Amino acid sequence: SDPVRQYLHEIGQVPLLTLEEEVELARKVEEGMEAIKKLSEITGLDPDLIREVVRAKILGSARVRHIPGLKETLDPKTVEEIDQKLKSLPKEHKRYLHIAREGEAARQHLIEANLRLVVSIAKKYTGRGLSFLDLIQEGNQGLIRAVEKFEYKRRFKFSTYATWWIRQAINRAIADQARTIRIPVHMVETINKLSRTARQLQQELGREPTYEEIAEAMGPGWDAKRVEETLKIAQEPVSLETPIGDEKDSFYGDFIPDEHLPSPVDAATQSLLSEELEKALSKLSEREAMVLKLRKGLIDGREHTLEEVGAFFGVTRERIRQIENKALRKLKYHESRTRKLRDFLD
Amino acid sequence: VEKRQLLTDEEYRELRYGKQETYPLPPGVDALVKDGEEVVKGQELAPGVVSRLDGVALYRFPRRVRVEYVKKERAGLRLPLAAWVEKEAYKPGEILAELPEPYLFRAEEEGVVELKELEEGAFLVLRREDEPVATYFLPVGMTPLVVHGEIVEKGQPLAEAKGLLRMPRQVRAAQVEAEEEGETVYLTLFLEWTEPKDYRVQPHMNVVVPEGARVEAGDKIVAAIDPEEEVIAEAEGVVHLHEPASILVVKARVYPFEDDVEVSTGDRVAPGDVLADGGKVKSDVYGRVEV
DNA sequence: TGCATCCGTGAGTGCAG
DNA sequence: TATAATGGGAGCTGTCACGGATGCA
Repeated sequence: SDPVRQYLHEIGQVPLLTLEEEVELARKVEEGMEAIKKLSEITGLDPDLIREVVRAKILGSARVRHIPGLKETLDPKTVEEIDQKLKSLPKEHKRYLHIAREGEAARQHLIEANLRLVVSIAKKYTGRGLSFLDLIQEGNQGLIRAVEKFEYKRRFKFSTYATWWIRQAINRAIADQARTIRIPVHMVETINKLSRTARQLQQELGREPTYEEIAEAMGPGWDAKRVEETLKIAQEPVSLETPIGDEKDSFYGDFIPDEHLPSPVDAATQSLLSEELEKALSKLSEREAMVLKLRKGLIDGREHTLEEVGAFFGVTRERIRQIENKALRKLKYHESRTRKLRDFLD
Repeated sequence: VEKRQLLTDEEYRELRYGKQETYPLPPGVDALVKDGEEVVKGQELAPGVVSRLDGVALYRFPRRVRVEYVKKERAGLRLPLAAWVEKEAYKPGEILAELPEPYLFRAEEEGVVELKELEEGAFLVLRREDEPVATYFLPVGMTPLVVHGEIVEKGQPLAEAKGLLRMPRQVRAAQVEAEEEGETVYLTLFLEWTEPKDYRVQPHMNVVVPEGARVEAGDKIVAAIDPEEEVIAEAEGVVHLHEPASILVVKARVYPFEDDVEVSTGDRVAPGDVLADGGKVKSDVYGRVEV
């Protein structure tokens, strides 16, 4: 009924490991990875392509997808097909099919066995842009990293190593999805560096710092200008439905005029131009108001310099740049009687 | 269960993954049962531990590994003729002579004493310069009268037989060659017997050998992180698992095999399917494989 | 079967805001 | 990238009335 207390229950189900079962499962995984490349130098198929096929059968056919990065679309035909040239092996080689399958299965019970830990880390990372659960998954997401990169031989408890990859992936998601406008993680990184050092400045000043007092405590390469434009991208957008008043029958977005779409004054204006300019082409000449009518365009424009002007006009190259001048020239005295073009410069 | 029926999470694991339950014993307290062991609910598992379902139990982490090492060797013993029972071998626990009165078994060489006591019984090895001179076998009923590391001349009393005397239980009389002289006979029994040596397995360690497998010398009984602290099998013997961390009382069915297996681990299967060894062994229940 | 009992849905106009 | 760390945390409160779908003697 409440989606956390639920997950908190599924977790209370897989019991906590003990030091032996830690090392047993940890142990069975490392061997199964070794077992896969040994199991790929006997067959030469491919480390990953194989590992996915070990994964398929152990977890059940409940799931299967063409894993991007493997070169065949992993449909249950190439799993029977490849579980076959695999199970086809001599007991001292197909020895290691048994080794992988057992190891994949330890992977599972080692993740499932350490979910409680992630809970109690992501618990501390709330109020940061990400929902509890959202933090949890991101947390677990790392936890997956931690098993495939553990070394039981170092004699560490599993807690100690995973409590790094967990909080590495929380902090990455807290910095890669939180903002409506996503910003590079390293730019986030330094933003909080202002937030923190400004905060101490304020805690030493009895007042908030100025731009300058920040660029100083921020150090070298930091001027007042550059702390400013850093803030002006720290700036989170605001909701178009942000409520207006204390009843609620108004929305901050309604007071916002749409300036892209042309107003009717506007789109009417463009029509009495693009026609009262066709009202000054065929009034004095329509083939010198066609060679200059292709020195630009009535729609699309047609303007480079000297190259197509030299191709198909009727005449030679620097001769259209002259009836270009008499085109214009005829239009500057053309529009000394039909003076109804000045008003279009406003 | 019918199409379109609502199973809770646990009910799904039962149907899909199998029933099973693990139980801890108070560390050190031992197992009233042993690995591989088919057992049923209510059955006593340890002093405080009692199982609640059916199935085949299974050992988790033996803290104590014992290797009954096998010995087959010649040793002799001289006795009255009017007090031994002629047999061409002596099964353990078997009575082989009864003495009217106590009859001191005396040395038949000069040397130092290498006493090697057993559960019930004893070995006595004399040796001059470190070559070994004579190996006597006191059975049950004969009580030594020497200490380890002691001197004996010829004909001083090493032990005293008193009444019935019988082979021990761990220890066999393979063949028994007798010869008489005087009013006595002196046996060279081709004894057979085994000796316990309890190894310690550590949390960062794992026994890599079943319950009761055969090892020569050189075999590996236990692995661990650094090559030292590994336990290797000094010479011939067989394995015994005592003192587990806890025991998982699974509900499954076991099926041993002899050659190449045909089903990897993880696989699902129904009765009548071909597990391993060419087609000989095969499924009983509906279940999922654990090679 | 009849009748508690819960859950979801409504609850005036425009203008200033 | 390695001491170890393994089940959350705020609920919010004084309306109403009707109709439909669900539970229960």
